[PDB]
Amino acid sequence: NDESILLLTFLGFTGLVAKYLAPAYKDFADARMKKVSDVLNASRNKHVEAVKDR
Amino acid sequence: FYFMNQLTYGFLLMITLLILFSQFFLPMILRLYVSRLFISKL
Amino acid sequence: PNAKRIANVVHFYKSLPQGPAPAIKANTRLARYKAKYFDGDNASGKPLWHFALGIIAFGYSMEYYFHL
Amino acid sequence: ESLVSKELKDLQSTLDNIQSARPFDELTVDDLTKIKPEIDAKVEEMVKKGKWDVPGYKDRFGNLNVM
Amino acid sequence: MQLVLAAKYIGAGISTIGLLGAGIGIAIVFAALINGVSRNPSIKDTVFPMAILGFALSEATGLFCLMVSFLLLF
Amino acid sequence: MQLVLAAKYIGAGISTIGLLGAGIGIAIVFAALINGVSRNPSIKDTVFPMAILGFALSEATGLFCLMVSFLLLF
Amino acid sequence: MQLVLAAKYIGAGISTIGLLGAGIGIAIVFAALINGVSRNPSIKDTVFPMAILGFALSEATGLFCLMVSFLLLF
Amino acid sequence: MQLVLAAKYIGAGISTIGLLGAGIGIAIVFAALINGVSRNPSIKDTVFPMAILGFALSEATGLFCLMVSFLLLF
Amino acid sequence: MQLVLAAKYIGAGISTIGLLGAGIGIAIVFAALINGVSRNPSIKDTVFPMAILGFALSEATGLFCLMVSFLLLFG
Amino acid sequence: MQLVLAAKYIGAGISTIGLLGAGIGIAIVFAALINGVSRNPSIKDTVFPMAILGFALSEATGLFCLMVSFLLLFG
Amino acid sequence: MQLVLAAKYIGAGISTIGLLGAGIGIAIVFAALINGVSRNPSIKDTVFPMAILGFALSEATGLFCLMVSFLLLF
Amino acid sequence: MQLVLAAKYIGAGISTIGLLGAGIGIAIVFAALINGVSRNPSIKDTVFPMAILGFALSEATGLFCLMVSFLLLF
Amino acid sequence: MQLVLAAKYIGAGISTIGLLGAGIGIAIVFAALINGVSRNPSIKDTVFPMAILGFALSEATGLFCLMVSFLLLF
Amino acid sequence: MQLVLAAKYIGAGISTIGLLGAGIGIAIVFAALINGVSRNPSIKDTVFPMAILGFALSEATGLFCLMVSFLLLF
Amino acid sequence: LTTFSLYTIIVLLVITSLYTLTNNNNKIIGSRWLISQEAIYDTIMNMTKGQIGGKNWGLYFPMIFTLFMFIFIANLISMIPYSFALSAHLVFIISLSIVIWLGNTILGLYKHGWVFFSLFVPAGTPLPLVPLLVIIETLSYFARAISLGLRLGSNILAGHLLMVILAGLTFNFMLINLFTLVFGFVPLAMILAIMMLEFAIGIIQGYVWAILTASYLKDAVYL
Amino acid sequence: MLKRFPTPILKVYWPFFVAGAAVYYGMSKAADLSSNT
Repeated sequence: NDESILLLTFLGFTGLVAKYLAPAYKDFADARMKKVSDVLNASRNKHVEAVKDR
Repeated sequence: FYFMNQLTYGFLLMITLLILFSQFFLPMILRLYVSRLFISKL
Repeated sequence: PNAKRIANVVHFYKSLPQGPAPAIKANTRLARYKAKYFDGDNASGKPLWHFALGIIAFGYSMEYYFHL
Repeated sequence: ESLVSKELKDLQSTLDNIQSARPFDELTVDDLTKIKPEIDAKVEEMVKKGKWDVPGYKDRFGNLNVM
Repeated sequence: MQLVLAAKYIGAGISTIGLLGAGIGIAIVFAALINGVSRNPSIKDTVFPMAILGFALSEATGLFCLMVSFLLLF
Repeated sequence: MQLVLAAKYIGAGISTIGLLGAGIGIAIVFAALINGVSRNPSIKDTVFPMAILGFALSEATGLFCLMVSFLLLF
Repeated sequence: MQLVLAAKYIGAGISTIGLLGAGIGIAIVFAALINGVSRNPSIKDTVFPMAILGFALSEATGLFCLMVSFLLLF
Repeated sequence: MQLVLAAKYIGAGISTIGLLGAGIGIAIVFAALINGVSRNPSIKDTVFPMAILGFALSEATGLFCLMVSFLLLF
Repeated sequence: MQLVLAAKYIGAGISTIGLLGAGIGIAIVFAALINGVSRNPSIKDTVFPMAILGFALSEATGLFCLMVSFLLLFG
Repeated sequence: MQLVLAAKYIGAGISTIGLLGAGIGIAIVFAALINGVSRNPSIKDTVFPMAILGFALSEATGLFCLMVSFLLLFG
Repeated sequence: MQLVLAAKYIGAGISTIGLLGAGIGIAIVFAALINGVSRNPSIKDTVFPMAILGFALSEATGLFCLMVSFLLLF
Repeated sequence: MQLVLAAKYIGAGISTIGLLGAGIGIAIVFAALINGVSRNPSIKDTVFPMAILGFALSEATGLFCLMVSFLLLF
Repeated sequence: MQLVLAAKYIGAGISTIGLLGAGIGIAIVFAALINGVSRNPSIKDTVFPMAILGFALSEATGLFCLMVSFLLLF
Repeated sequence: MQLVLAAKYIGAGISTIGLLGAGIGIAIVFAALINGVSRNPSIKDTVFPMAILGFALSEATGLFCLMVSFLLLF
Repeated sequence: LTTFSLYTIIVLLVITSLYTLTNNNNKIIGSRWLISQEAIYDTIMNMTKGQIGGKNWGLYFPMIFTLFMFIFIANLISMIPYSFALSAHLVFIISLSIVIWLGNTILGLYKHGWVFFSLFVPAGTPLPLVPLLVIIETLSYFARAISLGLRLGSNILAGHLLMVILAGLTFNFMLINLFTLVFGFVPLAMILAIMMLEFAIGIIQGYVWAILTASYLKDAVYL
Repeated sequence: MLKRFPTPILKVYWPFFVAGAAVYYGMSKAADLSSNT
């Protein structure tokens, strides 16, 4: 093919997000889904303290 | 030329995709927000 | 006062107790998209990568059918 | 004098429903609609008015934006 | 036939010099950026979107040039 | 006879050099924005409708070098 | 004969390098407005009419682009 | 007979690039005014005559770039 | 012999094209005056002649080429 | 047809005026670097690489002009 | 002579564009003067003779310029 | 028949205009240095070799615009 | 034999813009002169050894402003 | 072997317009030199060597500019 | 048959089946392949809040969202290489943009009507100011239409036009010799350095369309 | 599957519903016989 370079010009652009930008989003979002999954839980334990007064 | 041919379903694609957002796919996460409110204030 | 202390007494009690019935035993080519790569374990650049590996095949074929 | 005395277990049955009956983060959302239908009722009233900005979200959660 | 085509080439050369302003247009939106970052290092979270839509308006408007010259190349 | 059809677009090809009026015309306004918010942050939402009112009167005023090409191209 | 309108097409298309300063004239007047109101926010009520005053005395002649270009093409 | 007004239509546009100096010369006169009066809003009362005798001589060249461009009218 | 007169037609076009130097130069001196008297009014009658001295001396690139450029009409 | 190969020969030098934006565009971004770090030396590595990302777009305009001349060069 | 020595009139028209840098040097040494006497008024009449040589020295290119414009006239 | 090898001498001498791009360019970085260490003479041992990086990177577009002038030799 | 060698006094008009931005060149050190000495009046006797003697170091370039003009003129 | 003698004359003269970069670049190297010694008089010999580096950086571009006229003139 | 609408039905296929893979059967936790969709959701919630702000605010919010995600996934065709693009087919974009130009003015008809002449100057004016600047600002109104869609259509087709001209250069630089691979590696990742910025342009060209459309229905809706 | 909601579409995008028919018909005066050069 005369245009053989065409699929080749992201040999490393596909590798850029695989090596340099894989934790730049996957290890960005995991703490955020960690953040919601306990600030509901810790406030739920505040319900276990609010039910103890009455 | 043939400017007409893609435009027939060009912006016709818009008025069916808005309704998938404005009625179906956009507000499905707003329930996902307010469920995080009725677990916030309990 | 009493009102927040009684707005919880239904929805804290009447829900599911165990997080049971995992519903991963529902495989009829409707949920079999996500039990392979969309489980919460790996998180690499995989489901985007197999999107492009088909459309470059869908791209190269349509001139192989047209002219080549 | 003992009017609330027969309310001696309705909060105690919840306490046993919290020490080993808390699946708060592996359960879904539409079960809560079967639990509380009013969480969809204010959804309907905040859609027709055009109130997508839910108040009481930013004080507890982030914006999750690129700002 | 090539006496009229001989000016299509000289147009497409002289046309694509109006985007020398596309370089320097995409420059002072960064030279005036880090004067902000040096004078207030806690504003970089919100001043970055003001210039990332800053130059995209600029360097595309300089990119109007080769949209004309490619018509006069092809 | 048709040898002046070349003069139709070489007169149009040089008309893209008038785009630096929008090449720099919206660079420095945004370069006057992104430092002008860093000097005091809480006037972000007052000068930003001032800027779009200054943006569109500058690049669209530098846009109609495109029209003298297109009615010359067609 | 034929060479009349050829001589008009490279003169009318070369008039649109003339609006180049007219584009970046709009830039610097809107530059120092959002740099002038930036430290004094209590001045937009008074000097923003002075900023737009810099068009009706200024671009009333500064935008003679097609007025010199297509004018004798009637 | 094809050189009745042969080189007249071309020169009237290439002469009309002097509106660059008439463009941004019509600009800094107000652009230096506005951040100047943003330093001191009390001096606005005395530059109301200085924008008179600052701008009118600034576009003295503005009449001098079109009367040269009016070689063709009369 | 109207070929050279056609050249003096277009050569009149690049004759007094050089008013950019007297176009932004005639304003940048006033860009310094009006930012000068802004910061202090106690020079209001000192440099106002001296920027007038900047005014006419900036037009030495203005009306210099013009004396044969406006006079190539009759001769 | 040696006029078109003259026409694909005259136009490279008329398409390289547009480089001069990139000749100075990489410097005025560098101009804000050195007086950038002069106000604080503790900013030295949080403004260095982003203005190189601020630099890199300015080169592509100058790398938009060389490909025009080279497509004008090769046939 | 009609094609040989008559050609030199357009060589003069490109000789008289060299004064665009002349008009700035008889402006910006004036422009640093008025701000130079701003923050120090009592340096006035020592700098005012050291700056008028800047009017003479910068315009020396503006006056050596158009000698080649009048080399072909007289 | 002489014309293709005739454009070898107009097609390169017009190509060396943009060598001023490094000319005014490469000194601006030096024009940043000598008033940059005015306000702070201490930190120069690390910020000077980073300016040579700017010296060398804009010198690369100080030889590109003479690269095609030496393509004349082939 | 008459229409070719006549161009040596035609391209000798284009070299009047060689570096004859004295306003961009020669004058801006005299601006920086009376900028600096209006900050320290007691320093002007050490800056003339580096400004006006530095001026010829700038006009070492300006030696050949028009040496290429007259050499192919007479 | 006719008109190629004209193109080595006209194209030689345009090459010196590129010496503007050597002219202006040899100006800001001193126009930023002396405002630096104005604020800090005592600390001088840390930049006077690197200024002639900046001058040699600027004049290398102009000396890689003008000699292409006399590249293959004979 | 239709030989140019081959992948237009893919464009809504990625978002009629976005719920298939993002929403993990309606969990409130919102895992990693979903939390971007709410990350991209609030990035339009913020910007149209800060420059509309009034009471009648979120009513046009779905339209200004569905313009974003429609051209945000224009980047798919700029990286799939063996394809003649749909954003390169600029006749549809510049005619999608003609309806959003006049559609606000016809939204200004029954809402505002006779007061809509107040585009002259939003500040004070004497007599000679207004009647000769009104043509200067409506020059930003009857050319407001073409200025939007062309900007998208001109920046993105160079994603396959400023790059396919290099493919004629580097494939011609390889079929010369085996010892022609000199001067370092220019027919290599230097081209990759060119491509990813236009790839990143494809993100910010969508985001600039959200901002640009947001500013126009601020004054066409509010007084 | 999904939930439907009565979201206000016609009474607020009726200019853009009308304007879709405005440019479509404009091509019936442009792509009838004026496209055969």
